[PDB]
Amino acid sequence: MNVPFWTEEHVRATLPERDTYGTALLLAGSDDMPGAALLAGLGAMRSGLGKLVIGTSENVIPLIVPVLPEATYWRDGWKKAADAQLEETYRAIAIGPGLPQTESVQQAVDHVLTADCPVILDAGALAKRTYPKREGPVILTPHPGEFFRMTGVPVNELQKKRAEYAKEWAAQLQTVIVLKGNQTVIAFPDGDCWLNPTGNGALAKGGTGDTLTGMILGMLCCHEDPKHAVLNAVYLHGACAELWTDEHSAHTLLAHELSDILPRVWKRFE
Amino acid sequence: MNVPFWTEEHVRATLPERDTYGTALLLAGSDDMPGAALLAGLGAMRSGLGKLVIGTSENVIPLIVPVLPEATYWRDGWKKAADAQLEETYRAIAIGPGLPQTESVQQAVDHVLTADCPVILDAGALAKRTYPKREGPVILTPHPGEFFRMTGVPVNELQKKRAEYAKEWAAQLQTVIVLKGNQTVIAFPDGDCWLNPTGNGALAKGGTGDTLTGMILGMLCCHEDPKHAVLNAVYLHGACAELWTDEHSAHTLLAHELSDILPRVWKRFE
Amino acid sequence: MNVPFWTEEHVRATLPERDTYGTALLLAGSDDMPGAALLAGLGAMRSGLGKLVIGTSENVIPLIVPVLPEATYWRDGWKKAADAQLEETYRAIAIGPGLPQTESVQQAVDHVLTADCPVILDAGALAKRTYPKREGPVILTPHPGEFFRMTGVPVNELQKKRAEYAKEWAAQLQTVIVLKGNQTVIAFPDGDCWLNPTGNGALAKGGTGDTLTGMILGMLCCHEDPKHAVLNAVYLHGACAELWTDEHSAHTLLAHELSDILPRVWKRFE
Amino acid sequence: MNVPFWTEEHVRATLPERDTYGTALLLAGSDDMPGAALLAGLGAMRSGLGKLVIGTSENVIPLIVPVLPEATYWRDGWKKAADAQLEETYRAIAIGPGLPQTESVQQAVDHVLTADCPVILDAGALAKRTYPKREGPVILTPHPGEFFRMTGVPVNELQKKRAEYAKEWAAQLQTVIVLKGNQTVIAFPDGDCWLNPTGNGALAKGGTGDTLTGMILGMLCCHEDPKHAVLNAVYLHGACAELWTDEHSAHTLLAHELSDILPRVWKRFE
Repeated sequence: MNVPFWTEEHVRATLPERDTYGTALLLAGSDDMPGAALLAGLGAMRSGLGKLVIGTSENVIPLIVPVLPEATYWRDGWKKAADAQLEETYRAIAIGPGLPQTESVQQAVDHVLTADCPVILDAGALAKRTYPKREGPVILTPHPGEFFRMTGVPVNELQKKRAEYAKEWAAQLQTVIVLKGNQTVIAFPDGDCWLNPTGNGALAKGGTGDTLTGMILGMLCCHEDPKHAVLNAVYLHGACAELWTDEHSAHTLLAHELSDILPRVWKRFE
Repeated sequence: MNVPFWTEEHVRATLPERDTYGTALLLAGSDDMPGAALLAGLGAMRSGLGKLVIGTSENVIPLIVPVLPEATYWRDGWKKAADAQLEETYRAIAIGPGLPQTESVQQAVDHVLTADCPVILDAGALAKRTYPKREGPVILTPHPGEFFRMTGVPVNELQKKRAEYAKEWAAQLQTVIVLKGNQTVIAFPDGDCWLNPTGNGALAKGGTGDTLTGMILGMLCCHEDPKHAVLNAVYLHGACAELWTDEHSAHTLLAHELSDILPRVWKRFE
Repeated sequence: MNVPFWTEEHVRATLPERDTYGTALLLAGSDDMPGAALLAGLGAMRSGLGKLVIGTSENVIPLIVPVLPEATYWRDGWKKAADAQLEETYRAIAIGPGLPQTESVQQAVDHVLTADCPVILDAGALAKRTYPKREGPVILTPHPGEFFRMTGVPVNELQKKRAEYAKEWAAQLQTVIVLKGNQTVIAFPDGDCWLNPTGNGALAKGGTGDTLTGMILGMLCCHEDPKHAVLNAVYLHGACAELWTDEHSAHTLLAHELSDILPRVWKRFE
Repeated sequence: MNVPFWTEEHVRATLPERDTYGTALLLAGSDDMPGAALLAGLGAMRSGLGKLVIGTSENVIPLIVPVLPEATYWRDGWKKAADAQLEETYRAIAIGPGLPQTESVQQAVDHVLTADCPVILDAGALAKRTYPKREGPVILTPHPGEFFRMTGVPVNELQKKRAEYAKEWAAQLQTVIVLKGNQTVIAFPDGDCWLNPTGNGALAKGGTGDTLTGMILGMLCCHEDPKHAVLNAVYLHGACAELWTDEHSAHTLLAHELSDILPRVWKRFE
């Protein structure tokens, strides 16, 4: 379909200066899958927000603090979000990393969507469903298996026509779809669509998607244009893996290290 | 008002040699806001004290130890301080980071103020109130929103005349006021007033104020002149952010890293 | 016996490219010996797997997360494995590091062996026993004392004829035996046998065997040939200690650092 | 008294090669003072032992594991040692860092002294007492205030004649005394006495003594001559502070960093 790449030149032209930067909400991490909250939290705080509130399970909080003492907490927030509309205003919200694929998580999604801000759905928050007309984009970040869960398009078919399917479903759902893989597709509901040119096989390991979700969350808080936030996050996330492989084997990357590398990588694009 | 900058030359002339160094008390961190205690604790121990006692909530202690095993503890100290005068002597005391804005915290402030040492109030310990005549300076570290809470001066007005307001209120309250922002103002109750020339937008993220409070606390323990301690802490805290941005994006700094950078930055001024 | 060395040339010829990478199961760590799970987990995730599930004791989970937030968990998995066959499919399984030498651990071994994948037994999972005919190699990683436990060959005798004993018992048991020591022996049940040429005395400290077990586990997930996975893991584990001693005393290595060094060492062999 | 310095030439001549290395027991860390166990544990494992068992309070264990996953544990060991003789054999034992100054700690000291190995007493294990004739040296590591507690020699008097007092009391008690300060004195019960030439004011902060105790413990496990172990530990501990101050301010060192620096410093003396 000749989908263009979001190139270095586009990144440089669109990344913000740091001369407020928003407050983000991260609804992530469960007793059974705690690490996703730390990964997404580090990605978000590394990515230019002003404040982060992590609504994680109570028993997950103590696992984050020593690594990310800059985050604050909404105790059992992802569970509380199932029961009522948020009362605080956030610049952007992410939900899903480390959450189970349950109806209660979808109830929290429904409540989060009544806020007027960009919302990211990932992992356990991804389901076959439709989305309400609202202010603010909804950004879905499926791996191909999650895309199958969302759409019924089998993975072996999806992978032959990734951009065509991503574009079709972004239009049908009226959501942004970041369809992960080699050459991640970023499809917008208005029909714009891009391929990401960065990254390598070092990213094909658990946790790298949690880091990406956090990076998007933070970038939404420092870019005025949420489209550029999404594109720049996907781009820089892959550029971190590429920097890693200059001196380290691609087999050996741990996701949290992408966050650790981002400071230097981002500097290069300023 | 032509407020002078506290310059490199002033810093070099006033930083102490390490040829006792005091015991500090840090009353910080609550179950709901734990990270502030780790941030302020690292800042304090990095800043030239001899010993640190952290009076944090019992459930916060285990979150600090693996990162800062050099600190010792007064279990639930900030809560116990509400009920009685301190029995141990400290070289300096800080109260507030990660504490709620409650009457019980003000009761602890009242008790801490009966000690004969410099005392720093930050975050939850900042309120609209007056201060008793005592030995030792009281040092307030408000962001503009906290200054509004203290004084009723709205933020949009404050920000047009920052040094004039800081100076006026330092005189009226007879406290030191470190009014944070770009060009942080350091106003003394005797009418001396300075602007800080260091820092950048990397500091505009949660946790950097907790780190600063700790840095002031530690510097009070190694400088004979508490005025120089405050000025040097504010200066070096900003100089750490500047060093960071040489090779890292200003969007990507985490507060704890200021503490990690301070060793090298301080060396340059010796 | 003229056993050949698995040399650099063999390593280079056999290490995989990262152009799925498997899901591994690690059954390790107990309340009394928790650290082995973190060591083996880091080794495994550093070594090219796609996903890691750690079946550790419930109280050990929170000790791993802040260091390795990329792992997921099967709560009390090593204990649950005593009662039933695994229902999920894994590319490879390791059992033993930090587990007690008990009958219940052997019950878990028996159940794990009904899976169709390579299985590694280490530490508490090593016992005097025989092994069922199955699909997938069984890989034993004894120190000489554990070899004595397995075979009744006293250590002072073993150490005079290490490769002869390792070869004899690999044949008799029909298992791979990685007999650790200076010049670790890798003996296969088909009679192939190699010596490892890398390593030094820095490895003669607690925890380095836990790291090795993890490294083998991960390498089994990215090599098509499990024999090459075992050989390359033993080789690279020793090569990490050698890199360490270039600028650091051999007395001072901590096992987890082998995992930290592996990224750079592996790169050199690509 | 013309006490000689233990110089670089002596260190080089006496440090061991790493071509067993012993199992050490560390009885340290209490709920109220947990960090000392992590500091002493890191120092010990960094210092050439083969295995470390940490007998700390149950609630302190989880605080050590993520930082030092190579250690194993004797749960509530320092408390259990009050009730009975040790049943396991250790190459060396340390007791005291982070322990209260109580009779129960002295009961544990009494029991530990029935073992046939070098024993180090520090911090809460230091008291006014005498010592039984035994195999293995007893090594006391007092700061001047602890020396006052041990002997009744006031600090202001002690500090005028440090080596004379240390020598006199080492002879009277028949213990090694490492009397800390600038120019730490190492006095042996046979009348040998040395001054340490390394170190600086960076060491005058909480936790550095816990690190030293651990370093001595580990060095006792890799030196055949326990006198050289003590001397080399004190020397290298100070040499780590000196390396630190080359690029970092002496005000800013954290004790755990001495352990982190030791690998490189030790290499220089090989």
